[PDB]
Amino acid sequence: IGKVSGIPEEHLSRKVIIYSPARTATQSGSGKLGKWKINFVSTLKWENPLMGWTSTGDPYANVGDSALAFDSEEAAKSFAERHGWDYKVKKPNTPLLKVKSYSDNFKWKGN
Amino acid sequence: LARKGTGGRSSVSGIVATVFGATGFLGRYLVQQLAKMGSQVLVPFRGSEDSPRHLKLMGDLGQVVPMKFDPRDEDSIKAVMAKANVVINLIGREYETRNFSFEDANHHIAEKLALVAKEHGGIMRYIQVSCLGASVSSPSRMLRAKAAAEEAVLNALPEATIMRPATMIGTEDRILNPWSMFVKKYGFLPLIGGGTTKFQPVYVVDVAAAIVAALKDDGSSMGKTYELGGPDVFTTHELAEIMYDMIREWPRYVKLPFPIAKAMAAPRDFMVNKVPFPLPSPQIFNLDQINALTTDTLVSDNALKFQDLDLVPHKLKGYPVEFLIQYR
Amino acid sequence: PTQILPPRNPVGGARVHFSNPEDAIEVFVDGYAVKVPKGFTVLQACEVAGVDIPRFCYHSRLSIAGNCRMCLVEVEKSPKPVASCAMPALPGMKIKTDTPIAKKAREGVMEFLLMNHPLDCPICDQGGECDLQDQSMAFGSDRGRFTEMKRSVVDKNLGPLVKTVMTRCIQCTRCVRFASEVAGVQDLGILGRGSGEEIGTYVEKLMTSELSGNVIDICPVGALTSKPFAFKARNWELKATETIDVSDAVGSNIRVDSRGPEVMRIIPRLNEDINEEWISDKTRFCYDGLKRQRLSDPMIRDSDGRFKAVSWRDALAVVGDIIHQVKPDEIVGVAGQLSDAESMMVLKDFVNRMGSDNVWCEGTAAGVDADLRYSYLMNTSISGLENADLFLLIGTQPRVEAAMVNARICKTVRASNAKVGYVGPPAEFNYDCKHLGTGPDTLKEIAEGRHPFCTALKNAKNPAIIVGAGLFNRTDKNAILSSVESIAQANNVVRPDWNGLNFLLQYAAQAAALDLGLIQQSAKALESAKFVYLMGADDVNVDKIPKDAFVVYQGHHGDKAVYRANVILPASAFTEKEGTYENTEGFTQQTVPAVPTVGDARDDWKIVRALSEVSGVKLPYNSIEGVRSRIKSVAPNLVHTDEREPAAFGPSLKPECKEAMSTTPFQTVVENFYMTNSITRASKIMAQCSAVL
Amino acid sequence: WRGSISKSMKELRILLCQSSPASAPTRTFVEKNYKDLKSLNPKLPILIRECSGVQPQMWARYDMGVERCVNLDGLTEPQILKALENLVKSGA
Amino acid sequence: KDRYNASQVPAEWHGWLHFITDHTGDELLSLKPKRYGLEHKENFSGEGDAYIYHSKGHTLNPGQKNWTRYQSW
Amino acid sequence: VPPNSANLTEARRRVFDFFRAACRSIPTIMDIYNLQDVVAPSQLRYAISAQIRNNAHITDPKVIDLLIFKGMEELTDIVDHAKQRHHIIGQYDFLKNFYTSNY
Amino acid sequence: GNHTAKWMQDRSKKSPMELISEVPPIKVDGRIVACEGDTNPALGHPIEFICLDLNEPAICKYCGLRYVQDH
Amino acid sequence: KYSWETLPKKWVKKMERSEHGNRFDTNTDYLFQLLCFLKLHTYTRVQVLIDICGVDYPSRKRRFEVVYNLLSTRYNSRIRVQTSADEVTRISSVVSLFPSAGWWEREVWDMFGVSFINHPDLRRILTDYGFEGHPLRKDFPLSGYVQVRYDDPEKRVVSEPIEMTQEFRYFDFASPWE
Ligand SMILES: NC(=O)C1=CN([C@@H]2O[C@H](COP(=O)(O)OP(=O)(O)OC[C@H]3O[C@@H](n4cnc5c(N)ncnc54)[C@H](OP(=O)(O)O)[C@@H]3O)[C@@H](O)[C@H]2O)C=CC1
Ligand code: SF4
Ligand code: SF4
Ligand code: FES
Ligand SMILES: [Zn+2]
Repeated sequence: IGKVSGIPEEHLSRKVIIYSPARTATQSGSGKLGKWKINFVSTLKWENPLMGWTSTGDPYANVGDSALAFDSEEAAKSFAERHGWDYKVKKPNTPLLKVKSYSDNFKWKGN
Repeated sequence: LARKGTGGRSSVSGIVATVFGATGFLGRYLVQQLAKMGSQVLVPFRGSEDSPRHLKLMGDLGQVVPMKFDPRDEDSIKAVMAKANVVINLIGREYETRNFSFEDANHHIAEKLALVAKEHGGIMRYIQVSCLGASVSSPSRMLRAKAAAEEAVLNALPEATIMRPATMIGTEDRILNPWSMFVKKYGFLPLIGGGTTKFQPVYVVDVAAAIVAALKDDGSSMGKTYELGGPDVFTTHELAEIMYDMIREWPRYVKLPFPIAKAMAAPRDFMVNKVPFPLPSPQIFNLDQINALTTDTLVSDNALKFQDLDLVPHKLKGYPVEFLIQYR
Repeated sequence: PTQILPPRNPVGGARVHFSNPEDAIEVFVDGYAVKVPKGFTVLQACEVAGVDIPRFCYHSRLSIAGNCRMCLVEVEKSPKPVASCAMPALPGMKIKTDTPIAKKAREGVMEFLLMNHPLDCPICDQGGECDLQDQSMAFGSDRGRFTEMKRSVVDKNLGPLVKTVMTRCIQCTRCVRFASEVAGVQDLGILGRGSGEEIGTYVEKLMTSELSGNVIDICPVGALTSKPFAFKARNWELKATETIDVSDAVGSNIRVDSRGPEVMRIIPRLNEDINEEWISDKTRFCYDGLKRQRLSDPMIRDSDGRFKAVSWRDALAVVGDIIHQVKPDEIVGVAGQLSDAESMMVLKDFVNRMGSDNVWCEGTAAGVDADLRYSYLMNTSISGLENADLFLLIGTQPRVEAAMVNARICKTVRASNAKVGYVGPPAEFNYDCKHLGTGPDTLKEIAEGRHPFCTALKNAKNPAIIVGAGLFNRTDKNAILSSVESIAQANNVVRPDWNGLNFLLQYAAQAAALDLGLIQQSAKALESAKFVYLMGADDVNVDKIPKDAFVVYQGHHGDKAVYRANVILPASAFTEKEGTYENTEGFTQQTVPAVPTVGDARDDWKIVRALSEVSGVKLPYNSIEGVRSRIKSVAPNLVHTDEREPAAFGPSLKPECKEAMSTTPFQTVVENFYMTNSITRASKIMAQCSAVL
Repeated sequence: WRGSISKSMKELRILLCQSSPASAPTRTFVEKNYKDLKSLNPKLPILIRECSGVQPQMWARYDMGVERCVNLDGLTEPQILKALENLVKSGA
Repeated sequence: KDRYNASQVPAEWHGWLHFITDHTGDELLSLKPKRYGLEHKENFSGEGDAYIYHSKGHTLNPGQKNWTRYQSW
Repeated sequence: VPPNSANLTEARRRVFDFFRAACRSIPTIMDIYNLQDVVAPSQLRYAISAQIRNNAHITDPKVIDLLIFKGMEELTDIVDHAKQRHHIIGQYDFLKNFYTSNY
Repeated sequence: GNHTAKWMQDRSKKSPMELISEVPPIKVDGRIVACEGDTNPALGHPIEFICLDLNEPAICKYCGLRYVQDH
Repeated sequence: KYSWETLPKKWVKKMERSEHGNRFDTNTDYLFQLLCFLKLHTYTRVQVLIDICGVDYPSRKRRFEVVYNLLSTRYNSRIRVQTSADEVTRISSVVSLFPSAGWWEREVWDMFGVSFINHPDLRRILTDYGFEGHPLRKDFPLSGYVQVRYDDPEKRVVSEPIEMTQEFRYFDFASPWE
């Protein structure tokens, strides 16, 4: 389903990374986790020399992040394998909910 | 050079060129190559601002900056070559104009741009464009001037490439487009000298592709006078045979002995005399183009050809001449 | 009636750690039972139920607090909304997180927080990424009734890293807890009482502690923000790549927040097995390096002495010719400390087929024993150190080198009252360190059981003995390591289920190097050697290389090796490439390319392989996957990425020993920690952090 | 047990695997042989490397960077040692 | 009377003249800011360079800035 | 057209149908866009066959149906003067990469 | 300045940094000021309450204006 | 709703909603048959195919979702029959029932790629003539693959080279806590 999809040939030998975006460390809120996204590396972005702004050349610059977000690694892998991309799934690192309680702040250092 | 991009049309190539002859038939292909491989082009125009308008496109938002400059006045050529590292020179004429003579338009300018680029230390590659067979003692004063131009651009500025394109064919050219619109004199083609001339035309796209290829090359192609000949060494009559294949017309040539032609082109050679009126740019009958037409020295000798640029020219049949279809 | 209820998985895929499957307490989160281990606060009993309870000061890594009441879920039979962060889930407790009393409590508190809070959201650096903005726009009321004179607070000077605007700060106390507990420096404080509460050092005191730049991610409010990332970008512009870090060999996880072609901000990201949510100030603010002094064009040396930015063909040609016209045993391949596994494999396979065996990482001194993988790894995981009872940091100064290893050591000193022993140079430690001795003599004193700390190391159930690879430089490395392994066999340190013996490294490439067998056989290499090929190694002593050596520095910044280099080959940084790195505990991360390479730089491995093919040696692979297959050939540990591969061989195979040197006590391996590599040295932030000492 | 390895080969890489059912003979070989081998060749890089599932091989780097690969797919301890002996012999 | 064009009407009057306000420019001239107030510029679009406006990389602007975020060595 | 491709056999049959259609339509292609001089009928047949063979390893019938549909779309937009002609004439190792870019 | 040398190439009109560093700091009474903007609370920036406990003038981040305690 | 009682249960196969406009998420095989019902029926008379909205869910297995809207000018009601067909599943065409479906299905195939069975003249309606690729999918980048078009020495012709532009800046506004 890569050939019928009209995508040019040179963008079906692309190497993607099917990660799950970790939580933004700045804000302690999990409302953006569990949305697996293909990551077309799309690193090539120069600076259009007339003005200060940048200028990509890869068509898959933004769609990796924007508007292409699956809901499960199986669906994302099925997607990146239909289209014939070389996906390397990077598993998401999840937190241990280690048991913790308030009364541990007021622990007694014996003597 | 300092290239930061992938292809062109938004890339950078570290080539802020000043194609001195950009507002011309060779210039529009060379500027498109330099500004489609993503590099700035400081197209300097001579008169009407409508001259380089067809070059504001084919370059992305300042990749082509048309600038105004007077050919005889420096301190303006230095302003056009202020921010530049490549300076190509396409400024040339096939016909003497009452104001600019053959030397003042082919030799005394190329030498002047050479000197004012030498002074502006930083012009890495300076390409100098002159016709093939433009060697001294050539009959056409255009080729003697264009030979002196080579000799003065190499002397005053060494390691300066010198393309030697032979008559270039293509859209809006000066070789085929005059023959057509003279086939519109009822198929009457006046091939001069009887078509015994042997000259190697070349698709102008490939001359441009060579002029850019000596820029993208390494330290080589510096001071080495190429000869952008092309394939299929032709004769004027034979080349005309291919036009009539594109434009649907029946070959109805005539032969003109060289005295008859030089007498037919004896007018339009009083250019310096008829001061209060400029003459209408002799298209087909040009006494100097005829002096060049006499001797078939327009053939590539053992000098550097397209092969020394990893480049092979297109043919002259098919698309590289399909600009003639607009005459059918 | 055959309904389809949502799955109701934990809030962030959070692995719930039962201490045993018997004490699972069952509480009702919105009438949906969830089985949580014994001791889970109501907030965690809801994060198991997928319910995300808005929290301002409750950090999972940090202690529990009530400095604000943003959570206030209503449990069934309590008279008042219980703070979910501190209320331990009792069996049968019914938690109603969305009942009108809970929502009114949340709106109440989010009005108080936004009451004395200044309208700094436009000028606040964390304007988009703000807990206060995203809790007000989601759980707090749409309007504010407070129309009076908000309180305002002066901006404390907390150093050249944390820009402080305490007026925005809500006094939730999260940072004053982070600096006291995790960072362990105890400089921040909640000075005063009432609304007049002000967070920061009472006397002007730059936060001299490293690891204290993470207070910005800890901070739920703009108040504490990165001064280097002063205002340069916004929470929405930044395209994020889940890269790794290469400054220190802990291999901490990272998010290189880049805007276009440059790295605006380097922020951590959760990886509980290396760095929980914290990264050293060497990693947060080294991003400024990647844009300064970068090598962008291959410069060879002319007939004068200054460089000439020739193209790649010419530079590779000159290097190839000069390797063809040199004796093979005179080629050396010093590989930089930031070099990935691939380019180190390509360097090995290149300088090998050239007839030499003089490739080695920048830090590993002569005669390293890279045979058995326990001999240069942190066998106990960086998480494993949480189960350790006693530590013996043999030199190693882990606060300086491998800062996240020291963060784990401090966390596991605070949580479980572990006691550490320190045999090294006099240093400053976050926690109680109990400095034992300065030199290796006190190491023998422990090896022979004649020390008051050997009786401690014996009795401890799970002991750990961190031995920094900084002491491999000493001449008697075999003697020191033999005494270390004697302590191990004597105190049952390395046992079948614990393996408390662990060596940490200070260079990111060092683990991957010693994994690919990149061993400096001995000296008389790098001397009487005439093709030194520094692959990004700046800390290599360019006073050792002979003056006639044709140094070819394939770096990306160049500090002192570049000046010696007869030809430079600009390489990519650690963010611009995709390199397989191995940290000290054996975990094998893999960076993901964030920003485009600067100028005409190339990948490290690409440069070395292109130099190979120019210099005649036909090298089999021609791609990144090919050289990773070659790595799988030479060291398959570095191909199974994101998976630690423990070394299943204890010290009982190391052959024998020698005598340890009495003189020359353990030497400080890392002097600055703010200038440890090239990215960090050319930075404009790390330099000027010299004031932070 | 060979002694002449440090003078013939450049390094020996044994890709045993941690706890596989196979590759256990390779682990036994290393456990019983490596101490004596290194005590007899105090400077050779006898590289021992672990994995999760990589077939137990024994590589060998000779002078000019060539590499023999011997797969110890089912070889027992004396078989593995004979393979190493062949490796040492094929370099000198 | 020749060479006129629109946009020569200063901002003090360009309100009164488009019927957006009812304050003649003799009344908004007491409101134009003295510290940063700037005279009009007639929109010199095309009338030669150094009158026309130019971005900071146009190669016609004196002081063509380089945008390369990395500082070369 | 309904996807009668309940098997690779019907799909292959209609592949041959489309191939015969394109081949028997090459005359009008050469006429409308003037390739009877630059390209030979052998070469256009060669290109159509290299297309149908380049995508021959499709064990999925519906994907072959959709490929044949895209091909019929291309042809029908080439037969009529819907698309131009300068593309039809165009439609008909590591080191050398390393020297150019980093990708 | 140097920051202002990135967007302004005129270098004849005074740089905004100087235009705000040359306006005197405004005396006030209490320990907190408003600086709602120019004068009209709806045509200025969101009101920014500044603390004047320090001796040196405390600038308003949005407008650059400076306030001192004036005890 | 009356329409669900009379309708054969098999035709409303997968789903059925009851607000924001009611829908019968049916199966692709029973679609034109379901569209035959609700039209030419005395108590359900739609007669008016308002819209055919292709919707692309990349994370599904049946990617697309051809949302047929339907107005009932007689009973003043609006029903949204849906389907689900992936990139290579030809779905029944309802141009035979509502002849307005012709252009809507041409657009659904053009944008997405959901070919329509026995639809006469199923030809790209919106996108460019030589357009390869299906735009309104999700995996189709906004700026397109090869969709810059500039003039050149190939005079009177605008080429179609690979695309390069100021990079579309995707802003990650989405905040946690939903
Ligand atoms: N045309 C041909 O068949 C052949 C030409 N060449 C050489 O190629 C180069 C370019 O060819 P082509 O573009 O067709 O030539 P044109 O005669 O069309 O002139 C091209 C350019 O030269 C400029 N120019 C010519 N004379 C002057 C002058 N006195 N002062 C200022 N500018 C001047 C023109 O400016 P403006 O447009 O304002 O007049 C224009 O920009 C010339 O050197 C030509 O001799 C080589 C082989 C044969
Ligand atoms: S922390 Fe900053 S962005 Fe968030 S609400 Fe406070 S002032 Fe606004
Ligand atoms: S400075 Fe930040 S982390 Fe510290 S109390 Fe204030 S808001 Fe909380
Ligand atoms: S964070 Fe739990 S109540 Fe303040
Ligand atoms: Zn203000």
